[PDB]
Amino acid sequence: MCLKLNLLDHVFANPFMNAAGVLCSTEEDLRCMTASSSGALVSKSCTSAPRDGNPEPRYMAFPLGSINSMGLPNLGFDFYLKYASDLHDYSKKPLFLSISGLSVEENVAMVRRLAPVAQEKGVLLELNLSCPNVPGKPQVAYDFEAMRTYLQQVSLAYGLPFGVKMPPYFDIAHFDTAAAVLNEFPLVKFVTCVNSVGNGLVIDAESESVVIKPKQGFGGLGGKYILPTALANVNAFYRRCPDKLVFGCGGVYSGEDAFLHILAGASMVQVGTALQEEGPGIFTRLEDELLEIMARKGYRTLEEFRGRVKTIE
Amino acid sequence: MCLKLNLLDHVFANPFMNAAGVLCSTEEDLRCMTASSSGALVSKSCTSAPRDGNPEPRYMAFPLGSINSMGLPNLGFDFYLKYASDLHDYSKKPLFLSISGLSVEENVAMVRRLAPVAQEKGVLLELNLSCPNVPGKPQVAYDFEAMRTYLQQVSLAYGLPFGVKMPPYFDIAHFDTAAAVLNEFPLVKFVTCVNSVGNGLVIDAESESVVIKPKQGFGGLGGKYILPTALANVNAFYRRCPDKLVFGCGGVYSGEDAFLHILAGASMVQVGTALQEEGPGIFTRLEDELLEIMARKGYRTLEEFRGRVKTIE
Ligand SMILES: Cc1cc2nc3c(=O)[nH]c(=O)nc-3n(C[C@H](O)[C@H](O)[C@H](O)COP(=O)(O)O)c2cc1C
Ligand SMILES: Cc1cc2nc3c(=O)[nH]c(=O)nc-3n(C[C@H](O)[C@H](O)[C@H](O)COP(=O)(O)O)c2cc1C
Ligand SMILES: O=C(O)c1[nH]c(=O)[nH]c(=O)c1CCc1ccccc1C(F)(F)F
Ligand SMILES: O=C(O)c1[nH]c(=O)[nH]c(=O)c1CCc1ccccc1C(F)(F)F
Repeated sequence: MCLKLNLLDHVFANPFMNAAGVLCSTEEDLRCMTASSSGALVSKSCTSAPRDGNPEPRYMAFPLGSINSMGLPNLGFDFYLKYASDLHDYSKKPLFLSISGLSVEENVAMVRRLAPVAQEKGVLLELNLSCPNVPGKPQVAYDFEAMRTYLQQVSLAYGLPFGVKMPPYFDIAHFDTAAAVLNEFPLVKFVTCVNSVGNGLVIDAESESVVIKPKQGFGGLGGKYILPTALANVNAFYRRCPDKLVFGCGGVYSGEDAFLHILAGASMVQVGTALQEEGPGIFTRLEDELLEIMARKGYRTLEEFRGRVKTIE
Repeated sequence: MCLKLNLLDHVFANPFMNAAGVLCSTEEDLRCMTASSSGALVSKSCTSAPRDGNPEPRYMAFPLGSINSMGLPNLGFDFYLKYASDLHDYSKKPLFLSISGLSVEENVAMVRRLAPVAQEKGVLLELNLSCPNVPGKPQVAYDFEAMRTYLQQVSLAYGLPFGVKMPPYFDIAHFDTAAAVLNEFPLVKFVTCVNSVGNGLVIDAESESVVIKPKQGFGGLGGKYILPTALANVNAFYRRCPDKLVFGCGGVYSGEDAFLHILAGASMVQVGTALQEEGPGIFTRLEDELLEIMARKGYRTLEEFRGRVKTIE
């Protein structure tokens, strides 16, 4: 019994990888992720130009999860592109490169340059749709008309299979609408569910203060707080997008959590907050735990239970 | 040192009450909440006609919280109106009556008949804007033009101060819009943040099954899952609605959680999942734990720290 799988025409030793933004910003981080037992890795979402990001403290963690308003600190697209092109060892595992431009034009300019490296090396694009929008408007993935424009422009500019990172939704009509938009794009072959649960607020009772500095303490939530939300989105998309893959992300701390995501429909399982907290050693433990649950259940393959969550009557 | 508050022309011994839907369906429930040490009570959100609600299991609870898709089982408006006009003992504590009609007109007919009882007995209206829209559209409070319509018509029809129960939002543009809408209506004197976090999905690893029956296992989340989300919404609306009160609801299990809510801006503090799980004895413990925190910090009243959460710079 081993967890290897094949998707998007790549081979993966197991279904685990980091979540975009965790342990993937610098060359040192990417080498450390490559050296881990993860099945794959994804680089920090990038902009055309480097960014310092928001003032610190900008990330904090707690027993039940984490909050962040990092502000997209990153080395810039030229760095991640050079990483994909010249530095990454594709014999070790596949690489996803995440992009999140400030505008549709910025996104188009980066994907045009990425396309030739994706052909030459097999680096895979994850487009981060939790990106800023026009004035007055929510993030792009919560504005379905902007999301349709961005995906049209990117599909045309890029021309190759890619995936999208989605924020969580909380209403069934939204699931219906969001999946219908994504289903208009045959190049979108995977959907990752979910990004951080937006704009929560952690307050420390002793100091009577918020715990991160930007945005008056508001920031995205990850970890145990968000698992049932993450499983919902995974399963909603799995059901509505039968010709695409779904990657789960949200609240993975154990092989059991991972098991649940795969039952919900996940092909790959991303780890954010728990990886931030525990370090890359976590991938050996998650593999071991997930194999142990499978043995106890008599499952030999992931395919045997992926997406087979049971409903009641 | 005291928990007393005076608001909306009523006097409350302390800020605690049940969350709508918990321990408030039946005359027996309402008499039990009345008997409790809560500073107030609210009745189950009602429709004109009684409802059986969804098939069971439709609520489950776990260490970090709860999921429900109850389908608004309730005894009908005539019953809650009779409880408010003839049965409730107002010398014990104040009463909120929650309504959630399936259309603007069903809300209008109910508030027209509540008005004289509100004037004569002092019952306070909480309008639950998480009611379904036309199916296939999101819930009313996630459709800002529908929410506006409902509030115009209910304001005209009722003509007395009332409050609104809001779902959580996750995007600053949403906070901005939702508050602007509410700020159009001077009779909306209190905003309760938040209802359950919509359409999560709990999966049981052993059985490989969702844990509630309706909606293929999708339901609203409460409890520890949702505290930072609830704090964010309380503070967002506190900061955007300076002429309105904010009541806090979500994730309260302790006097410390109540303290955080209050710091965020909460006036009243509602207790759902933890009350469902622990029973009405929770109110004495909450009061004792909140008083202990206040004593240790030197606070004598709630207004000394309400809304005084600190930001960093
Ligand atoms: C410090 C930090 C930085 C992140 N940066 C990104 C990013 O650059 N792009 C992105 O798509 N998601 C980003 N995320 C979101 C995660 O990729 C993931 O969607 C989220 O944390 C929920 O997964 P978790 O519960 O395992 O944390 C970030 C998360 C954290 C905690
Ligand atoms: C079984 C159940 C029934 C509920 N019914 C109602 C309802 O009728 N009206 C309403 O406004 N909120 C309803 N809610 C939401 C709660 O009032 C509350 O907003 C939510 O559970 C979050 O608080 P908590 O974290 O303390 O549970 C219900 C919650 C539960 C768990
Ligand atoms: O860098 C982040 O703060 C971040 N944190 C998350 O939990 N998820 C994310 O997707 C991101 C980056 C979001 C983003 C994307 C594009 C431009 C700007 C930003 C922002 F960080 F500034 F918000
Ligand atoms: O009764 C519920 O299912 C319920 N659960 C919550 O956590 N919050 C709620 O507001 C509700 C009631 C929502 C509602 C409102 C009006 C008509 C119908 C309903 C619905 F339950 F059928 F969705």
